[PDB]
Amino acid sequence: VSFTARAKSNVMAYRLLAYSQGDDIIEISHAAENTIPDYVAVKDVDKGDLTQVNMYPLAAWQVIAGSDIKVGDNLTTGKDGTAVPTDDPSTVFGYAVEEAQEGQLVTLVIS
Amino acid sequence: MVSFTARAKSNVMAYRLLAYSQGDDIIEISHAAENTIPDYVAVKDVDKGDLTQVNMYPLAAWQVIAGSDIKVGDNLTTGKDGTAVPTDDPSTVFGYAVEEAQEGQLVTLVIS
Amino acid sequence: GLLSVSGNEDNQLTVKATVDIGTEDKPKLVVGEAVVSIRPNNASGGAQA
Amino acid sequence: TFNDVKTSLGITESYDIVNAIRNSQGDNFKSYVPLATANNVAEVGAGILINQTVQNDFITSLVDRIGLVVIRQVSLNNPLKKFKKGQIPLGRTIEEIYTDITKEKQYDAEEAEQKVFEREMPNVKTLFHERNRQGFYHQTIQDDSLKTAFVSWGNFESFVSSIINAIYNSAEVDEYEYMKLLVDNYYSKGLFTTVKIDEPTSSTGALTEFVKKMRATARKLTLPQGSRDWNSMAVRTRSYMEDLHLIIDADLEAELDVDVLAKAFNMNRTDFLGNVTVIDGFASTGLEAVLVDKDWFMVYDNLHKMETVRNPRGLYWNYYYHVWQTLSVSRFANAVAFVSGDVPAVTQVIVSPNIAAVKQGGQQQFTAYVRATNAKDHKVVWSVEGGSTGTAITGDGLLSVSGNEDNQLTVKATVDIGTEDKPKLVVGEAVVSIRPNNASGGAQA
Amino acid sequence: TFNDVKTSLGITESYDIVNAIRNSQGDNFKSYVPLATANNVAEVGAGILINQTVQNDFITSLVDRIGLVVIRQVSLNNPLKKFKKGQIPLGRTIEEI
Amino acid sequence: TAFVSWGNFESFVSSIINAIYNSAEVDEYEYMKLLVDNYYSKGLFTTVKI
Amino acid sequence: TFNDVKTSLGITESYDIVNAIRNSQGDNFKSYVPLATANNVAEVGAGILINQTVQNDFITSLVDRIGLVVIRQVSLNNPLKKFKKGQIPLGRTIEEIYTDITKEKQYDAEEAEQKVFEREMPNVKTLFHERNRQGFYHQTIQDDSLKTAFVSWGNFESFVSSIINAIYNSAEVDEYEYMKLLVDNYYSKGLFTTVKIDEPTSSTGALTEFVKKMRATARKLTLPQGSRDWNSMAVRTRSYMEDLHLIIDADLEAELDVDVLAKAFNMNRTDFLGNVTVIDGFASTGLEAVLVDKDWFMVYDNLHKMETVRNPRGLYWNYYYHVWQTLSVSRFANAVAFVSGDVPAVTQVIVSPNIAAVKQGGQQQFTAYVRATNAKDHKVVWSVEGGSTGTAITGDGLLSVSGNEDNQLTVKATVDIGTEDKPKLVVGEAVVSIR
Amino acid sequence: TQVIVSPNIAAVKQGGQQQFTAYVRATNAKDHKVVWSVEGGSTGTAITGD
Repeated sequence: VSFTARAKSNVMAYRLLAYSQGDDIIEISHAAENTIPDYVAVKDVDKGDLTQVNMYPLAAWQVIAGSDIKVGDNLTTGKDGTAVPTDDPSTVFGYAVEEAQEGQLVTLVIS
Repeated sequence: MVSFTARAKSNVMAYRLLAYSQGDDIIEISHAAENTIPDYVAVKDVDKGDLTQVNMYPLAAWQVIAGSDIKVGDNLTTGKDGTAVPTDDPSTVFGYAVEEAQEGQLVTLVIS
Repeated sequence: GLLSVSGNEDNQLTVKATVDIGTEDKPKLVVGEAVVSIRPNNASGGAQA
Repeated sequence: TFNDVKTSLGITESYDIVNAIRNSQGDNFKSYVPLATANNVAEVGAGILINQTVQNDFITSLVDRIGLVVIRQVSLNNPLKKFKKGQIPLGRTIEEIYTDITKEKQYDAEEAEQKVFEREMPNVKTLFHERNRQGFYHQTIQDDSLKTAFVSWGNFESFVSSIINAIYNSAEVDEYEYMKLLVDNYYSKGLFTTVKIDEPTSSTGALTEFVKKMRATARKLTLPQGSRDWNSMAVRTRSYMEDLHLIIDADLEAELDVDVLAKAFNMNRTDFLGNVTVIDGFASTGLEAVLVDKDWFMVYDNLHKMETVRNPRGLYWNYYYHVWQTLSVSRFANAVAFVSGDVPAVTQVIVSPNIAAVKQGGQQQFTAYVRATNAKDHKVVWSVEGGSTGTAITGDGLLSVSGNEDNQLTVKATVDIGTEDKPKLVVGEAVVSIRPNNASGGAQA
Repeated sequence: TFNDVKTSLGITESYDIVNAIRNSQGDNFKSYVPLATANNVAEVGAGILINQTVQNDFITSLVDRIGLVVIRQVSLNNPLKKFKKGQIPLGRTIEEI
Repeated sequence: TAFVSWGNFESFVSSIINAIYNSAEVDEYEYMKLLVDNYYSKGLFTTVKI
Repeated sequence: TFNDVKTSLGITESYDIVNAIRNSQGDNFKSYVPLATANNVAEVGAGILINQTVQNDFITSLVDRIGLVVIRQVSLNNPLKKFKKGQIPLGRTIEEIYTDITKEKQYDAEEAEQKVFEREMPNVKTLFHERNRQGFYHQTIQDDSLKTAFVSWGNFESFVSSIINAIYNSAEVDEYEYMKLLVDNYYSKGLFTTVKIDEPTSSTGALTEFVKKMRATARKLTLPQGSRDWNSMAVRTRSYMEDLHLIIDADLEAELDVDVLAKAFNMNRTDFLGNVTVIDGFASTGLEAVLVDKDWFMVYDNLHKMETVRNPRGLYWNYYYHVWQTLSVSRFANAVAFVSGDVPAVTQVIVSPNIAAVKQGGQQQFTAYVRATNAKDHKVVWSVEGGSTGTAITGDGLLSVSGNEDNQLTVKATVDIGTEDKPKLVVGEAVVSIR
Repeated sequence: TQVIVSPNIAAVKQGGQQQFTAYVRATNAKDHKVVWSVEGGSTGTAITGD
């Protein structure tokens, strides 16, 4: 299924997103650093632009890497919605099954 | 989906949040207790001694009875009788509203 | 506005769409109604996920 | 099946009409007193939604049967089907061609000794349209399941055709809103020649000024001499009075016909403001109304097929009606917006020739056409952006190509509006393809 | 003979209509939400100013051709041509008595 | 080399010829408009002051 | 759509013909210096892959159109079609039954005393051909969207025609590819009678040495004496000069016409006597020619039907041309391979009865035929599976006692290199049943 | 002398795939491995080797 989201502030593709609420429609912005994100952008979305959130429960995501990620590394939110390695449970939202440099997309399995 | 047999043990009502327990060689189900995270959602009335089934599937969203007025984006938890109510305590949040609901109306929810 | 029907619903419903206008201590309820006939499926429901 | 449904399903009564006729003591219901079966008409005269079954009065065991079955044939035309052009079977692209006028050239029989073969190029501007809409409509008719609602093949086949008509209606609903989008498109692009007004609903008089600015504009469009002032290409063209259409909101046209007394007795005239095509409001926030030409809508049809499928397992059909259309507008063909509230001072800079093949070392006169809403003169900064080889333009728009350019350069005509703190650089733009010449030179004098 | 050219050439987009229908939640663009091919109509529905080759949507190596060429025939008139008199073949002066 | 039909190749030539005929309408408007401004300049219009 | 594409898109130039005509002192381009439009021609001379929009020269606003559209209709055939046999509408397998000759027995009226009712079965051999190829060609024609790319109904129907003819030119190509697979399959199984010859294009005398090995062997095939050699199954068959076909390639064709068939005074004294089907070439690493019988190819048709359908939601027809086909070879008919390079010393070993039926305690003799590309490679070693400790193969004779397993007779020839004799060997097998 | 890439005129949807088929025109019998590469790309876009 899917639902309407109103964005919040300059969403970039492949970045980790988080939801909020304001006037009514759920607001979407880049997820804060060191936590668990809610959604992955598939395309760029302007600040106040309405769009859809495609809830097709995925077991794995394709997310832009914020730093050097190795295979099996536990991942959390980094800066600007990027994904980074973490050694602190609770910030973990998944783990990499691929190796990635920086700014490259990395496949990760959500857990 | 993956279906399995489960027995109600306390008058299961449709669109209510459900919990389960280990019973007499069978999973027994009932309305989820207040202020927690439910496991299953009813979609049929099943009385206290009635035997039914559960259809397993990672559903994106559930449609349940609102235990109170709900605003879009509200984090929800169990309430009285297995209904869904607004909250703010993360540990009891099982999903959130994507649509408005008045008490007694269905509210679509997205699992987290 | 999306009715979702239980897997063992067996009687005649009525949806209601209520616009509350008027006084806080006199709720003037304007209610539009529709009628739903529940027809069986014989599917194995129960619980999900 | 159903039960327990009364005649009051969804009905929120303001007063019970049957007490009022009963309790009528010289009241205003007193003419409903001599009616014999008054209490029966009040019960089910509003229609019945759910069809309760009714026993017969004389013989209770018999059931009173459904007599006539009326199938409604209500059709939904496009208001703008009269602006749609022909059909295009093959191809995709449409090409417009408009050949403009030229200058006058005094007869001089001494200058004619050498200026035979003088090479004046005609002033043709072209404009391209392609297919845009490509969509289908979809009904399933279960034929065998609908044979139980219908006892005669007249009423059965009439109902089948009323599902085909709902497909045909669904086309001219969406063709409306597509053609309604093109007005919302063209004004959002800034290609309308806007006419600033005050908000007409704010006062009478402000209405009366708005009918002045429409009656004056309408005669200016249909001047036979034509003008370069009212289209977004700024060629010299006219319109006709019968082919001029005032697309206006229903609420706004209601105000003018009652308050502005001159327009009142000029309804059923096709020539006071052209043909008023009342639609509902525009999605653009300021656009009050629009005068427009018949040749404005370059709306063409490409495909009208109703291909069909039959499911044997389901015992039904699928009716798939495809509508493919070119839905674009002509940047020729005079078109005027009427915009209330805040406008920019200058809405468009139309640069003549917007397309140029200019030789290395050659020249080309460009002209800007500043479409301002106020009555003010505005300075055109001509520029050459792009290119790599030092080509420059003069302050009036004569391009001078630098002899070995070999790079495509585009020519901009900037009209800064607003203040210097927020310079609102309304820019029109031409393009130039640089042709080689193999010429010598490099310095002059 | 042109290289890279846009469809927005002399276009001063006071607002973007694509982002207006996309970000619409009942603010007057609610009539365009059930409109199917809205983005492709508003893209090139202002009459592309400089032509660019469009490849065919099914077999990509083919060129979608120019189908119809509409040569406009606006006939400008002199509104005072009803005030013209006859034609004088020979001579120069008119004597009005 | 910009047409595939003679019926459209002829119709563009006629649009170039009728563009010349359209030019003789635009100027003739202006000269007959000038005769008004000549006559008011030379003062031979019977003037009503408004 | 295709924004910034050069005209020299997929082009690796060797020299710039613009500059070489321009540098006119190079005394080979001097005849192009008179040409006043040499730069315009040598730009779009090879053609344009991308169709940039060309503006009109006189009025820049106009666009130079397409004048003429040419559909390039091609019809390509199958060279090996004359080897097909027929069609088999009903039924699946093909059984082919051969009856070999017997062994002469000495007169011996002493031992004719007790053998009057001795039963002696013929050397009847069979092999089976199931239906192999079962495939279909898929072509979607999305016809209402192809109206945009044409402005006439003549070019439009001529283009739907060529898509349908493109579906038939696949059934002529892939049918040809499987039939050269049946030669590379057969050579990969080790089932040809391999003949050693150098590459004929090596020194032009090895071409002459190659024709000597083609007109020897093509005589050796059609001797009325017959032969146990020159085929798998090792039967004594003979063949006919008319029923011989040769395959060579277009390389041996032209070299023979230039180097041999033109110098020769009598062309019939050096004509590869057989029929020659000139083909592309074989995918095996050394296999140059294949000399073969007519009835070697067992290629039979089973189904050729076109099925169409229309999707009314996507406005397209969808053409399913089915081709079902029996594609096998016949081991009874002769087959010679003409192979350069290194070959194995023994190609295969043929165990002369392929299936037997022996009682508990019966007696079958088994026989080996070594193929032997060299002058001598011998010493068949005989073994048997089936794990019962009274059974024994010995030289030729099989003991086969009251053990009741489906045993198989595994023979061996040791093509080997020194201490590489642990892997290096060539076997042949038979299957022996009980009772 | 030439490396002919077979779908020269490719129109691929976002997230889609096209197979590319390089026909190297060699003037000998030597084999030459084709190295595939994408120019004009972003993150997420490459050719997988063959």
